Amino acid sequence: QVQLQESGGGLVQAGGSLRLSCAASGRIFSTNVMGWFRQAPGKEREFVATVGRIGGSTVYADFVKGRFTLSRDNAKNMVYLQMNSLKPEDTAVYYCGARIGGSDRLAPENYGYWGQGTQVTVSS
Amino acid sequence: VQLQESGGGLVQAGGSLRLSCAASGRIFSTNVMGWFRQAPGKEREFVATVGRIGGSTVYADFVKGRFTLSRDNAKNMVYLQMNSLKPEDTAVYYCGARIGGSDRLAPENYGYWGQGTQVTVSS
Amino acid sequence: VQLQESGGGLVQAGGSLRLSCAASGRIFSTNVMGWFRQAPGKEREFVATVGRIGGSTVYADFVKGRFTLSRDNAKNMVYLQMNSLKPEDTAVYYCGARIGGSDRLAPENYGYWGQGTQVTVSS
Amino acid sequence: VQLQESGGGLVQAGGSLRLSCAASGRIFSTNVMGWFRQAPGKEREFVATVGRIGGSTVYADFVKGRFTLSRDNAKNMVYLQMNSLKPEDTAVYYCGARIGGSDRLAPENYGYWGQGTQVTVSS
Amino acid sequence: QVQLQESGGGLVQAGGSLRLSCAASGRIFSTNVMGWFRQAPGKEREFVATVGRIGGSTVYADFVKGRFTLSRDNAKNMVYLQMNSLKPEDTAVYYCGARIGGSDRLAPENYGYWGQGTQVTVSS
Amino acid sequence: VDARPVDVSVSIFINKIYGVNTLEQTYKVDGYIVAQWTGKPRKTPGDKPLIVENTQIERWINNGLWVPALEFINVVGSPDTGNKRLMLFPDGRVIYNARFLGSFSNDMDFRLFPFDRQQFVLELEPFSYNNQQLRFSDIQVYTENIDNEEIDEWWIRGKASTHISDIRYDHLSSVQPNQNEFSRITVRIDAVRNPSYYLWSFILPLGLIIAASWSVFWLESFSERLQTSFTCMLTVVAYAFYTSNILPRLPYTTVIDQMIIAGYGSIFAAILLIIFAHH
Amino acid sequence: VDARPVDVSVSIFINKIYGVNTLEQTYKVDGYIVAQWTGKPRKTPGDKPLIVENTQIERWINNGLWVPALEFINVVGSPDTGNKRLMLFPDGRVIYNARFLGSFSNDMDFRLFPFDRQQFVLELEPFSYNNQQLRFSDIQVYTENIDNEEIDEWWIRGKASTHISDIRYDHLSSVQPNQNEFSRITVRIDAVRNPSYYLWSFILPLGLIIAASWSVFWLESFSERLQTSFTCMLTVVAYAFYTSNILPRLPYTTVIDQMIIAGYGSIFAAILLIIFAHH
Amino acid sequence: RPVDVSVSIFINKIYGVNTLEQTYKVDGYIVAQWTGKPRKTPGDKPLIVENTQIERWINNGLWVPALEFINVVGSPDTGNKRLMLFPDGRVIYNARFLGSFSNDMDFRLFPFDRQQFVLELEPFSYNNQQLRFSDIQVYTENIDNEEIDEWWIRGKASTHISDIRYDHLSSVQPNQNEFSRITVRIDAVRNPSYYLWSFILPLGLIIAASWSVFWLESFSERLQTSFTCMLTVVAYAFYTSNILPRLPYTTVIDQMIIAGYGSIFAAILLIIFAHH
Amino acid sequence: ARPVDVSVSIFINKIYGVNTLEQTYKVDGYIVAQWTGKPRKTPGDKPLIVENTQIERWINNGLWVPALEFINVVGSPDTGNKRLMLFPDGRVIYNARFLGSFSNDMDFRLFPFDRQQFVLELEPFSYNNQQLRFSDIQVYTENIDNEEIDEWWIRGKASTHISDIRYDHLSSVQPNQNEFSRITVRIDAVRNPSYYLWSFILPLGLIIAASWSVFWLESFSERLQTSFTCMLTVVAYAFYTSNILPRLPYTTVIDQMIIAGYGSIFAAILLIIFAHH
Amino acid sequence: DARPVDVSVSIFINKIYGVNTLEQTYKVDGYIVAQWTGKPRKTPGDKPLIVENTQIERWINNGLWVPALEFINVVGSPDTGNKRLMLFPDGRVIYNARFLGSFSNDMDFRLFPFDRQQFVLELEPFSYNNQQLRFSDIQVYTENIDNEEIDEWWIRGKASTHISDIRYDHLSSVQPNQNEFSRITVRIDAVRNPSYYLWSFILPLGLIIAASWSVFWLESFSERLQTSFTCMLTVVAYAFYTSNILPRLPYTTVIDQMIIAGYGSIFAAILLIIFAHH
Repeated sequence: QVQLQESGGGLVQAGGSLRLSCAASGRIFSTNVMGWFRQAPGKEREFVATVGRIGGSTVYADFVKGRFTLSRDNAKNMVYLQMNSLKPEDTAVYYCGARIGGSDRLAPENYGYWGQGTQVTVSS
Repeated sequence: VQLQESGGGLVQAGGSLRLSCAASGRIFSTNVMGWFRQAPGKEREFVATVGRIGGSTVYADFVKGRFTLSRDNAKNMVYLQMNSLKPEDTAVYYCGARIGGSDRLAPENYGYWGQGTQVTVSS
Repeated sequence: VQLQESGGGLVQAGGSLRLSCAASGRIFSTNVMGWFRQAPGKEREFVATVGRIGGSTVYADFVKGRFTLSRDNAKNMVYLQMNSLKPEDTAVYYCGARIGGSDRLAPENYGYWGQGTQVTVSS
Repeated sequence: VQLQESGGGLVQAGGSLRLSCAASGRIFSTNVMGWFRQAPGKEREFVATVGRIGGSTVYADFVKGRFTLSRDNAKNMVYLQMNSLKPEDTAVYYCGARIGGSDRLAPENYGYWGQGTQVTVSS
Repeated sequence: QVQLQESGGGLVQAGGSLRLSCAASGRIFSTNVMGWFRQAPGKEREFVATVGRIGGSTVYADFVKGRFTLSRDNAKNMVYLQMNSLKPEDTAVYYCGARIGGSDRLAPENYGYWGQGTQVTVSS
Repeated sequence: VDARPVDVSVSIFINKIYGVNTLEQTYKVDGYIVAQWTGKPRKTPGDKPLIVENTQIERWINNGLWVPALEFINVVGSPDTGNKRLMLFPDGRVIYNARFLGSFSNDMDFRLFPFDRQQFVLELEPFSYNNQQLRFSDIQVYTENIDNEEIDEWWIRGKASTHISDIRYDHLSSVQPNQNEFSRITVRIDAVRNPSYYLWSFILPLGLIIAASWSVFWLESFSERLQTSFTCMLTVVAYAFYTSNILPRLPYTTVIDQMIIAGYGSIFAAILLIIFAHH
Repeated sequence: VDARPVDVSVSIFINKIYGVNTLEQTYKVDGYIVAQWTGKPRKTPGDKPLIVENTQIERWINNGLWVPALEFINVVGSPDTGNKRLMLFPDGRVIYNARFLGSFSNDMDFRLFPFDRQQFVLELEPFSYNNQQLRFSDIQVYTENIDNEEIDEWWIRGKASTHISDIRYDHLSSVQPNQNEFSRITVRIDAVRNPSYYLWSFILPLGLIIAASWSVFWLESFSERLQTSFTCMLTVVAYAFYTSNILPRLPYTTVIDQMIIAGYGSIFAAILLIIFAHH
Repeated sequence: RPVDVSVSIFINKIYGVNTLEQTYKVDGYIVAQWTGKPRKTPGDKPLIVENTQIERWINNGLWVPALEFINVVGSPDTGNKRLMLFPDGRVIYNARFLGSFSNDMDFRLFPFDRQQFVLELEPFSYNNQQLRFSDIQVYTENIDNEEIDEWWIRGKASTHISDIRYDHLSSVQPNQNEFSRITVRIDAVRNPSYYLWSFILPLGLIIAASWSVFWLESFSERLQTSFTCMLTVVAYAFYTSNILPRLPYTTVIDQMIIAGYGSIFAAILLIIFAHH
Repeated sequence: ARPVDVSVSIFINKIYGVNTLEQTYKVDGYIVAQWTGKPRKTPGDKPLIVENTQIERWINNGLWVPALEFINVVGSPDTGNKRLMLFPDGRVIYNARFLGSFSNDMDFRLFPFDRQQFVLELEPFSYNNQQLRFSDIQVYTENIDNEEIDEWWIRGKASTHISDIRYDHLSSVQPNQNEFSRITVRIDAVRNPSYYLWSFILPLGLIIAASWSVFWLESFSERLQTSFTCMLTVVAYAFYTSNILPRLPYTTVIDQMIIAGYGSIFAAILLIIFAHH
Repeated sequence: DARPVDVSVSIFINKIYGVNTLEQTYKVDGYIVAQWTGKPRKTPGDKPLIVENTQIERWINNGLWVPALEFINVVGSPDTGNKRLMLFPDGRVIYNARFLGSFSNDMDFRLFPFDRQQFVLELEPFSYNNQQLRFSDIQVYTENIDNEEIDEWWIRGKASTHISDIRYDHLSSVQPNQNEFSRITVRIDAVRNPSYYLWSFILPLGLIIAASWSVFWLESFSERLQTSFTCMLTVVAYAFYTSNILPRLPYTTVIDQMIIAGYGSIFAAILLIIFAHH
C-alpha cells in the first residue's frame, strides 16, 4: 500500500533541538494513523508520540515530559516531531509507523509500513 | 341503544330537581353515560360523568358542588340530583353515551343522545 | 387424590384439639394442603396453609396465635394444633388441596376436599 | 416555488425599512421561510426565521432586538421590520425556503432563493 | 481424559510441615481446574483448596486457617499444597481432583479424574 | 387572613409526541410545564424578580416556600423532570417552570389501523390540595411549528383542546364537607396516522395477490389449478408473517388483519370451487 | 401495661394492570396506596390538618414522626413511587398517600391460552413491625371504570377480592416469643383474556389449512399427491414460524401449539396413507 | 452588564440512531467559562471543586447557571463534573455527558441518506440581558478508518450563536424575552457497503432472473415459474423488513421491492396477453 | 480483639430471567445479617427499629454497619426496604430486600436437557476474617405447589459453604490480613423440556423421518426435486428454531439435530445420484 | 518544585461481555484500586481506618482529598457498587470500588466469526494534570478460566498496560505546562469462539452450494431451470435465516460474502443452462 520516509535526525549537544519529519505516500486517507517510535541499540522499539482520539489531544510517552511536540500539515501528507531540551537518553533511531489497525495507539504491533528510520544522537 | 331523559321542569332559584336517564339497548355499564346541557343560542356543554378510577365523578366547573351523579346499574339508569339552582342552569339537559374517543368531557365522543329534558329556573 | 380429616370432637372453652389430614394419590408435597372451616349457615372460611417462602405459614385473622400448622412430608400428613378454643371455633374443619389458582386464602382455588371433622367448643 | 423580496433601499443610520417576501408555488406554510444577508466579498449569513416551538423566532446575534419577523399566512408572505439600522447592516437581503433540512440557520438547507433586495445604510 | 498423581504425603509430628504435589497428564488446558480434597476414615470427602475466580485469589476451606498454601507450575502442569502447623485433625488421604463441570469449585461432585491419593498422618 | 383558594395559571409546551406503544396504550410526551400563582409579597435582591433553580428550589421549600406538587394523572411512572426554575417576584407572584419527558396512557383504539385517529391527552391535578385551597384558573397550550409532516409518523389535526373540571372523590367524603373536590386540567392533541408505508407495502401488494388468486381458474388442467392454489395459500401465510413481523401488537384485528383473513377466505372459496368441477 | 398495636386502614386504587410477561410470570400495576392510623397528637398551624409532600416527609421522619414502611411482598424490584403526601391531624391522625408503578409476580398458568383466566394479586405487609406493634384493621379496593373492554387485552371479572391474614415466620420465632407474626393485606383482581385476535388470526386460518390438507387425496397420480403433501408440510412450518413470532414465550404448550402439532400430525398421517396405497 | 459565557463542546461519539424516534446518542464534554464575582481561594491559587463539593458552593452563594440542551430527550447522563474557581472571579465549569438528542431526520434516501447531528444549548432561566454566549468551539473525534464505522463524518463542525425571542413571556417583562442559543452541527453520510452487497446486488440478480421465465417453451411452465419468483420477492421482502429500520415511509430499497413486484405483475400480464 | 461473628440468612423468592449469552440470572429475595456490636442506649431500653433513610443517620452518628458485597452480582442490586434492629446489649439485625442480576458459569450444550447451579456469593467488602467472619448461613427457598407451570425445576435443598479467600494483591500491604470470609449458596435446577420436546424434537423427527420417503418415488426427476423441497424445509425449520432458541456461542442438542437434518438430505441426495449417473 | 502525587493503580477484570457490534461497545465488570500517600493522621488505635460508601462523602466535605479518576472510554456513568477508603496513620490512602460500565473502542468485525478484538480501559484524572497527579504504575488482574469452550470470547495472552501523557490543545491558552494529563491504558486481547457459526452457518451453506451444481445432472431443460429457481429461493431463505441471527453491521462479513457467492453460483449455473438450450 503506502510508503513512509523519516528525516531531520542527526548529532546534537545535550539541551539542543531537532525537528523530525515523516513523509507518507500512498493510499493513506489521514495523517492520524502515523505515530513516532524509537529504538536504542540493545533495547525494544518504544512508543514516542501519536494523535489522541479526541480533537486537540496528542498521546506522548512518559519520558517526553513536555519537551517534544507532534505536528501534521494534513495537505502535503506529513507529520513532524519537534524535539527540544534533548537528553543523552533520547539517543535512538526514530521510526515513523502507520497504524495498520487494532485498537491501541501505543502498541507497536498495531502498526506497519515503517520507514528506514532517522538516527538522533545526543552527546556530552 | 336508545336514551331517554326525564325529571325536568320549572323550579325557583335555590330549588332542586332530580334528572333521570333510562338506557335501552346494547349497553354493558352505566359508566359510558354522561350528562350535558344546551341553553338557547349556546354550545352543548358537559355537566357530569363517571371518573376513570372508582369513587370518582367528573363535574363541569359551573357545578360547584351543587349537582350529584348517581347510578342504578341494575335498572340501566343514571340520575342527576341538582340542588341550589341558579337562573344560569336554565337549559335542555341531554344524556349521551360515550361512543368512544378518549376525552369524557368532549361532546363529540358522545352519541345515542336522548330527546332532552327542559330545566327552567326562575326569579 | 383423596383427603381425610380426623382429630375433631367435643372440647370445653380454653381447651385443645389436634386435627390431622391424610392424603392418598397424586400428591408430591404437603404444601398444597390447607385447612378451612364451615359453621352451619355460614361460608367456608380459610383457617391455615403454608406460606410461599420456607419458614412461613399463613393464618386467618381469627387464629390470633392459638392454632399451629405442622407437617410430616414422609407420612403425607398435615396437622392443625388448636389451643385456647372459643365457642366461635365450632365448625366442620375441612382439608383441601390447592387445585390451582394463585391465592392460598381462596377456597375456589382448593379441591379434593375431605368429608370434614366436626369441632364442638362448649360453655 | 418562486420567492420575491422587496422593501429595500437607501436609508440613513438609525433609520427603518420593512422588507417583504412574496411566496408562490408549492408552499402550505410561511414557517419554512427565512431571511439571509450577503455583503460584497462576504458569505451569506442567517438573519431571521421561525422558531421550532409556538411563539418563538430565531434571530442572528447582530439583530440585537432591532429586527422583527412577521408573517401573513393568507398572502403567503413574510416581513422583516428593520429598525435602528447601522452601516454594518448594508447587504443584499435574501429570502429562502427551507427545502426540509434539520438546521434553520444553515443557508445550505434552503432553496428557492429570491433575487435579493439591496439595503444601503449611509452616514 | 486426564490422569492425576499425588505425592508428598507421610508421617509428621504435630506442628510439622508437608508439601503435597499433584502432577496432571492428558487433555488438561490449565491447572486452575485442579483442587485439593481430603478424606479421613469413615468421613466424607471434604474440600481443602483451589484457585479463586479473580487473579491473585485462592479458595480455602474454613479449617485451613492460613496454615496451607496452594501454588502452581502451569509449565510443568503441577499444583502444590504447602501444609504448615499440622494438627492431628489433618490426618487423612489427600486427593487431587479436576473440575469436570458445574459452577461450584467447593463441591466434590463437580470434580473428576481423582488420583489414588496421598496419605498424611499427623501424630499428637 | 386570605382563606380563598389559590388561582394557578398553567401553560404546557408540547415539543414532541412519539414512541406510541399500541399494546400498552401509552405514548411519550416531551415538553415544558409553566405554573403561576400569587403568594405573599417579598423582598428580593434589588427588588427585581429572583431566579431559584433546581436544588435551591428545595432549600426555599424547607425554609417555608409553598410549591404545590401537581400530578400528571395519566403518567405511567415518574416523569423524567429535567431543569426546574422558580421566579419570585416582589409583588408576591410565583412562576414555576420545568422540562418534562413522560410516558402517558390513554384509551387508544387501533381497530382502523393504518387509518386510525388518536387523541393524545395530558391530565394535570394537584396531588394534595383540593379546590378550596388550589384551583386552576386557566390553561394555555403551545405546540411545535412543523415544516413537513411527510417525514413524520403522526399528523396533528387542529388546535389543542383544553378543559378545567372538578373531580369529586368518594373515598374523601369521610373527613370534612366540600373538601373532596380537586381541580383538573385536561389537554388533548388530535392526530391521524401517516398511511404511507402501509398503503404501498401492505394493502397494494396484498391487493395484487388477492387479484392474482382468482387467475388460477384460467389454467388448463385440474392438476395445474390446484397446485397453484396451494402456492397462493403459502404466499398468504408468508404475507401474514411479513405483516406480523412489522405491524404493531394488538388484542384485536386491524383493516390489514381483516384483509389477510379475506385472503385466506378467497383461496379457500376458490379451492372449494375447483373441487366442485372435477369430482 | 403494654401499648396496643397500631390499627392501620388501607385503601388501594388500581388504575392499570398491563405489561404481562408470561415467561417471568409478572404484570405491571399502576395505582395509589392510602394508609391511615392514629399517631400521637400534635400542634398544627391554625389547628387545621397539615399537608407534607414528597421531600418534606423525610424532614418530619428525621424529627421523630413515625411513618412505618409497608412492603409489597410480591413486587419485583423497587416500585417507581411518584408523588407522596402525609396529612397530619392535630388529634394524632395520619394519612399517607403515594402513587406507585411496580412489576408484580404471581402464579400464572397459560396452558389454556388464549382462553386462560388470571388472578392479579397485590400483597402488602409492614417491613419491620409485627402484629403486636402494627396490624391492618381493614382494606378497600377501588378499580378502574371501564366503558368498552373490546379494545382491552384483559377482561376484569367481578369485584376485587380482599383478605387480612397473619404470617407466622419460623425464622425469628426464636428472635422473641409471640413477636413472629405479621399483618398481611391481599388484593385479587380476576381477569379473562380477550381471545378475539387469536380466534380470527390463529385458530380460523389454521383450521382452513388443516381442512385444505385433506384435499390432496383428490389428486389423480401418486406423484401429484406426494409433492402437494410436502408443500402443505412447508405451509405448516411457515405457519408455525408465523405463530412463534407473535405467541408469548412459555416453557409448555398452549391450545394453539397443540393445533400446530395436530397440523404436523394430520400431514404425516396423510403421507403415511398415500404410501400405504402405492407400495 | 450580561455575563459572557464561552463554551467548548467535545464530541467523543455519535451512535445509536433511532430512525422511528428521530433520535441519536451523543457522548462528550461541555466546558463553560465566565468571569464572576472575585473570591478568596486556598493559597490564592485556582481551586478545583469536584462533583458533590460544587453543591456545597452553590448553597453558599456561588452562581452556576443551568444550561439546557434544547434537543435532549430526557435528562442527560452526567458523569464527572467540576468547577475551577479563580480569585479574579473567573469560573470554569466542565462536565462529561451522554444524552439522547432529537433532530429532523429524513431517511427516504436510505442507505444513501445524509444526516445533520445537532446540539442546541441555551440557559434555562437567564435571558441575554443577564447571560449571553460570547463564543463556541467544537472538537470532534480523530478517525483512523471510517470503513469500520456506520456513519461517515463530512467536514468540520458548524456552529451558530442566535437569539431566541419568545412571544409568551413578552408580557412578563419588556426586552426580557430573548435567550442566547448555541447550535452545533455534525454532517454525516451513511456507510452503504452492507446494503449495496447484501440488498441491492442480490435483488438485482433476482429482478434480472425474473425475465428469464419467457425463455420457457410452454404456458404451464411460464406461469408456474412466475408464481415461484413472486414467492421469492415476498421472501426477499420479508428478509429485508427483518433487517431494515422502522420507518413511516418508503426507502430506495422499499421502492426496489415494489419494482420487483411490478416486474413480476407486468410479466404475468404479458403471459396472459398471449394465451386467452 | 476477636473477629466479629456474622450470622447470615438468605431468602430466595424467585430465580428467573436467565440470559444464556451473558451467563446471568435474576434473583429476588431477602438478606438477613446478624452480629453483636457495642452496647447502647435505645428508647425505653427496648429493641429499636431503624428503617431505610434513618440507617444513614445512625451510621453518621457512629453505628458500625459493614458492607457485604454479592461477589457475583452484575451491577448494583436493586435494594428495596432496608432495616436495622438495634438492641441495648449490642446486638444488630440487618434485614434488606434485594433484586440482582447474578453471573455464573452456565453450560447450555445439553439444552433443553441442561442442569444449572444458581449461586450467590457473599463477602464483606472491606473487612478481612480477622475483623469480620461469617459464623453460619441459613437458606430458605420458595415452597412450590406445581413445577409443571415453571421454566426451571429445583432439585434438592440449597447447598451452602463458608470458605476463606486469600488475595495475593493484599500480601506486602499487611501480614495475615489478606483473607476474606465468604458465604456460597447454591440452588440446583433442571430445565422443563416439555415445550422443546413437543414443538422442536418431535416435528423435526417427523421431517427427518419423511425425508427418507423420497426413495419411494418412481423417477429420478421426482426424487431429486422433492429432496430440494425437503432441503428448503430444513432451512425453514432452522429459521423457525433460530427465532425462538437462545443465543449461544456453541451448538445445542436441537442445533445438532438440524445439522443431522442437513446431513440426512445431503446423504440422500448423494444416494439418488449414485443410482442414475 | 511542588512534586505531583504519585497514584498507584490496580484493575481487576471480572467479566468482559455484552459486545454490541453496531455501537462498538462492550461491558466490563471489575474493581479499581488506587493508592497514594497523603498527610499522616491519627487513626483509632493507630491501626488503618476503613471508611466506606456514603461516609467517604462526609470525609471529603471535611477536607479529605479523593481525586476523581475518569474512565475515558466509558459510555455513560459506570454503575459503581461498594467503595471504601483505607486511611493509614503513615499518611497512605487506598481507594477501592466495584464497577460495571459500557466501554467503547474501535472494533472491526469484517473477519467475523474469525475476528480478534482488543478490549481496552482508559483511566485518567478528571481535573488534575500530571504536575498535580501522575500515575506511577498499573497492575492488571484478570479472571482464571477453567474451560473456554462454554465462553463466547477466548482471551489470548496477558493484559497489556501503558502509562502515557495526554497534551490538550484547548488547555495551552489556559496555563503554561499545565495542559498534560496522566493516562493508564489496559488492553485484553481476545479471539471469537467460531464453533456455532462453523457448524450452523458455513457447513450447511457449503452443503447447499455443493448441491446447487447437482442440477446439471437433470435430463431436460424444464427440470434444470425450475430446480435452479428452487435453489435461488433456498439461498434467499438461508440469507433470511442468517440475518435473523448475525449481528448488525455496516459492512459484510465472511458469512455475508458466502451468501453472495451462493447467489453468484446460482446466477452462473442459470447462465450455463441457458447457454445450452437456445
